[PDB]
Amino acid sequence: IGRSLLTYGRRIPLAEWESRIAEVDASVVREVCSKYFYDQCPAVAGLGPIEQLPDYNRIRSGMFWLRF
Amino acid sequence: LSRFLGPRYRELARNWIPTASMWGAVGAVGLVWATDWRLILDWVPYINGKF
Amino acid sequence: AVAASSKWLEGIRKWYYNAAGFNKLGLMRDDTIYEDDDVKEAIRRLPENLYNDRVFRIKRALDLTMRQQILPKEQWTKYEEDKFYLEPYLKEVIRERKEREEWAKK
Amino acid sequence: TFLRWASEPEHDHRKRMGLKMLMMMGLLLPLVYAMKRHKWSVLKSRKLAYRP
Amino acid sequence: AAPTLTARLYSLLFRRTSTFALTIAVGALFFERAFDQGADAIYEHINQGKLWKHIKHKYENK
Repeated sequence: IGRSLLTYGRRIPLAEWESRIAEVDASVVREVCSKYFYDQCPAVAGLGPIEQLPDYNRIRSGMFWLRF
Repeated sequence: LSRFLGPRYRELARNWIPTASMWGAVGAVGLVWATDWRLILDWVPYINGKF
Repeated sequence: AVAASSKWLEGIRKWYYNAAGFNKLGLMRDDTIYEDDDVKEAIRRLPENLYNDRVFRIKRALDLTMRQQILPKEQWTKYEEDKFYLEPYLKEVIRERKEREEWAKK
Repeated sequence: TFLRWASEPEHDHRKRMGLKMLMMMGLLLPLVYAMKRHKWSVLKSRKLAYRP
Repeated sequence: AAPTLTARLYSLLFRRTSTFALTIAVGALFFERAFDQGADAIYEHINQGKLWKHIKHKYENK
């Protein structure tokens, strides 16, 4: 109750969350996944023993297929 | 056969008929340039590569 | 042979150390030795606070040359504080080969 | 002027492909350079600190 | 911060990987169209009144 009121107001009952889960579909997931993931630059952190970690070129070039 | 029967392989087929169609289109058009195929080189008068 | 004129000779010893440029890239002398099989065993006898220093010096002083600068002039390894930290671990591997050899011979 | 032409008639058909080679090349080659720079530009920006 | 041509171009036809490969095809059609003339005109203007096409007008169609 403390955060749900310090970040919006309006504690949002369980029924209101539930009605937002009856309207997700395969196309919606497709669109948002395409928007936020496809051909973007990530951030990477690693702590030893890390010598087989592939480079930034070969990690960046895994962020888009070439067939599609 | 029965290992491949289902809706998911037909769905992958209808999903990748873009892949097959573009693959075949590019291959067919490239087969015109490669062998100096004049017979389709004329279907478009825009490539006047024959001197 | 000579002693009084050897003070002249010491001078040329300062000249050559300035001609070869391993001080300019941040190295010490013993970092630039060719590692045949007598020097592949006197490196595996180092203490692990001197082994790691030699790794960091070489990895920094090898990426300068794919970038093609050098390092600031105050940073050059000075002549007299250079360290021969590997002469003693090497004038023992050689001294024990020679021995297996007089054995087999005679 | 007649005799040299008889000794080598490919003069006139040579200096024209020797000209449609420079113009075409002289603009594709400045491209390859740029794609190069991209790739090698991952590695000229790293800092390398030591902490025992 | 007004966008440049690059942002709208990438929104239009570059982030598809099914569009990108094509327009490479396109330049050669355009290049083929615009390059024979661009080289032939300059070569012919460099040296005029000196090749048979500039002399054939004496003997052509009587």
